[PDB]
Amino acid sequence: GSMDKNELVQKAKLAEQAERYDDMAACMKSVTEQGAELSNEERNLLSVAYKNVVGARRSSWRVVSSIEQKTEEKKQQMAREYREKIETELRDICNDVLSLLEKFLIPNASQAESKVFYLKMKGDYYRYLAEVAAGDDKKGIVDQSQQAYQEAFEISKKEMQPTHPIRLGLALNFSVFYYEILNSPEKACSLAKTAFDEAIAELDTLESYKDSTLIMQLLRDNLTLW
Amino acid sequence: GSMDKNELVQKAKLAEQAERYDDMAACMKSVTEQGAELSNEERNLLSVAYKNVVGARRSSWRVVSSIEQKAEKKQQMAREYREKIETELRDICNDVLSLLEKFLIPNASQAESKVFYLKMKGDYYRYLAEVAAGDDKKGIVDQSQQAYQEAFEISKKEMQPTHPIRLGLALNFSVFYYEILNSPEKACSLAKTAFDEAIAELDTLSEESYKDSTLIMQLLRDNLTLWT
Amino acid sequence: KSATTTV
Amino acid sequence: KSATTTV
Repeated sequence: GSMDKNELVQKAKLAEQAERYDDMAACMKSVTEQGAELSNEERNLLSVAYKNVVGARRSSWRVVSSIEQKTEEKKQQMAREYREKIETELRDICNDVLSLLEKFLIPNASQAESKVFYLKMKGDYYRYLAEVAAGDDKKGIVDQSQQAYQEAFEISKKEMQPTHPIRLGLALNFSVFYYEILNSPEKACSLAKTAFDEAIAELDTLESYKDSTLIMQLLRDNLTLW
Repeated sequence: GSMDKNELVQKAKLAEQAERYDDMAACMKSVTEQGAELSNEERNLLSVAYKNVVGARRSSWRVVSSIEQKAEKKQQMAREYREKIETELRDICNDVLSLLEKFLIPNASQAESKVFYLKMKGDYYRYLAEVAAGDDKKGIVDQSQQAYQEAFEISKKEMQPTHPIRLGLALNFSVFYYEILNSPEKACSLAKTAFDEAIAELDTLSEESYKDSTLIMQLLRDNLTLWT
Repeated sequence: KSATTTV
Repeated sequence: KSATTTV
């Protein structure tokens, strides 16, 4: 009762317009912690703000982690420490989202498409946490992703037409998880095609229209260059 | 002797690649404060890092300052946010402006440096004038005019009208007069002048200045067009 | 790298 | 708004 859950959703949309996602993500973190279930709008604002915020760090991470090896001491330590600064900055974002998901979002979502949407995210952020992840704890975070993705794939693979964008995306990100993360170029295309061919069958159905095709394109673009 | 002035220039370029300008500007602020004169590379890294940093805030400022005008509780939400950004913006300007008046400007041999840094001074005081409100306003609007003029006259006596830096100076200056100093007259006055004067030796612009020179004149002209 | 969801 | 220097 200590605050206004609505003004926050507004501040979150006013921050988006001003293109200040760090601000936008913060306003949405506050909204999620209110307890109420996220409406489709609020749910996007959240997914949007955080993917935009972690996005910048993952991108900067690769950039700096690359020039680190190429210039692979004083000239490399300069780049090494900077990638570790970003890495933890990135690890923080993931942990806020991941907590927001397992503690509020996921356990509190009726719509199966929400349970697969939030769960897709869980699979996603654990994966970003796996990318920059190094050492032993690695294999462990790589597993948290696989399971979260699988727990979602099976839900959609029993709740959504193969033409539905969310399920397509789930298949898309999942397949990428197998290729890049779990070094399994086999299983990689396995679900890629499957979810793609299955999507083509009812392709003559699809509003969903655009996004559905956009993804299948990526789904296919992946298959091609894989 | 505390620190390494070179590793900083590197961190500044590694920050640019990673597209983290706030970081990049910080590394260049530290370099300028070393005292040495900024080399053409370092000078750009600085101009680049800060224009990128203040850039985001000026943009965010307009966006929020707009939806502010267009309930009270619904407007106060937007009002306070524009004041948060505004001060965030005012901070960037003051660091650069200080970095300019205290280190950069007083310490620059090349007249093209004295007009480059001075253009910046005119620039940042102007961004500080944009978001500026109240009485102190007229005062910052003046600091800009003077800094720009002090540079215009230097280039207007040291650089061919085809040189990019001087073209840009004319460009930003003209814009200062139009938007800031509400004088649509003087606005085109220097716009054309610097443009027509640049066209005269246009057939020079050895294959070097060439591009940037034309790019600006285009803007110089694009301005003139949409001003009539 | 490989592609993934966006907007 | 009016244009100005950039890169």
